[PDB]
Amino acid sequence: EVVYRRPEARDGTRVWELIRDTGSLDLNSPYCYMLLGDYFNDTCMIAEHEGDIVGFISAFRSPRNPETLFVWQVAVASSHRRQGIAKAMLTGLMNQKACHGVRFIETTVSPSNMASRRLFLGYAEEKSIPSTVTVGYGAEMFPDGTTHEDEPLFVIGPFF
Amino acid sequence: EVVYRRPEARDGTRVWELIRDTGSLDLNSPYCYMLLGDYFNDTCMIAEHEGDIVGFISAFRSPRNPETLFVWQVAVASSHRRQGIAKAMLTGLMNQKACHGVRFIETTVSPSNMASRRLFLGYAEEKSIPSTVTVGYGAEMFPDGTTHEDEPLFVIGPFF
Ligand SMILES: CC(C)(COP(=O)(O)OP(=O)(O)OC[C@H]1O[C@@H](n2cnc3c(N)ncnc32)[C@H](O)[C@@H]1OP(=O)(O)O)[C@@H](O)C(=O)NCCC(=O)NCCS
Ligand SMILES: CC(C)(COP(=O)(O)OP(=O)(O)OC[C@H]1O[C@@H](n2cnc3c(N)ncnc32)[C@H](O)[C@@H]1OP(=O)(O)O)[C@@H](O)C(=O)NCCC(=O)NCCS
Repeated sequence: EVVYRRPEARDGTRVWELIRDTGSLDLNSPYCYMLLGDYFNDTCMIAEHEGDIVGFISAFRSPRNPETLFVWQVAVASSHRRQGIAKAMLTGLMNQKACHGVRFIETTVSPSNMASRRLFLGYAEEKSIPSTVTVGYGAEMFPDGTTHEDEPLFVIGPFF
Repeated sequence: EVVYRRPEARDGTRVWELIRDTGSLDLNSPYCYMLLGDYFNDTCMIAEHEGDIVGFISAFRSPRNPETLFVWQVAVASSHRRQGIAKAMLTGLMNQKACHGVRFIETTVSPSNMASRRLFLGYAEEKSIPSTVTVGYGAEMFPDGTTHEDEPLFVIGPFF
């Protein structure tokens, strides 16, 4: 019943609205999500249920180090959380030919974001892949006026 | 007196504030600009004057077609406009080894954005490089609630 597909530029508004409706502090412009759909969609995925976008994942292969897949946004609509949708987006993304050759997954996860931590660490555990945590982007790096949590870096791999 | 350098993740807040202060509808998250500084900085540039960020350009090499450099954001602080700063950012970006092998520059420019149109078309004219305009992202693609201009696609090249 949930379908997993690539986003397209035409999806940018509905992906933006999905992320907007999470309340995320890390919402990008609509234009950004349009561009992802046209230029990065080999490393992104949408989950849709009965026509509604219910999930999104965006990643890029690092320009300098293309064996690194950096996952920079994952979102599932609240009404559809804790049903395995993010896990299926992540697992599906990695199973495609576009991710052949990825040896590390890297992402940031705030200390309070248990859901995301378990998404990534559960994927690593499933595959018996090591994980480490380093400094990422501390709270103090963010603009004054808008409190943000620390964003430590999760490095998952090597996967081969 | 203006210095042209790569952004770093530590610059993300000041780049965000620069773009915020333009009033652009296409402002991304602070986190986005942090990521650009760590992962895309071979295809970005900052202009700084007496320690203040006064300009920014962000681009990526298209994953599917790395001979295409897509320029997705250019901003100069109002007080420093029409002094050649964007032209120097763009020209400097293309002169680096990181852009060796770029054969096309692609970007979107609204019909009313003469400044940006002249930035790009003036760069093409300087180099006697052809340019074409196609459909890009129309106004109707953007979220209801926030009126956006059409974003036609400019394709500049081949440069070789
Ligand atoms: C993170 C998020 C995408 C997870 O989506 P989801 O579809 O609900 O996740 P899943 O159901 O696939 O679960 C993934 C794992 O996390 C666990 N999990 C999920 N939500 C959890 C919660 N609230 N508490 C504890 N564990 C949780 C699951 O048990 C599963 O673990 P497993 O791999 O050991 O089985 C979702 O909570 C979300 O959108 N959060 C807001 C946006 C966000 O913070 N994104 C990440 C930063 S960009
Ligand atoms: C577009 C922008 C970056 C240009 O920066 P800038 O440093 O003022 O531009 P420059 O001084 O380098 O000028 C570039 C060219 O545009 C012309 N130009 C600049 N501003 C102009 C204006 N307001 N009207 C007409 N021509 C203008 C220049 O004469 C020059 O032309 P040339 O190449 O034929 O000599 C700036 O106007 C800006 O930040 N705009 C708001 C953000 C934006 O719209 N960005 C683009 C979309 S992401």
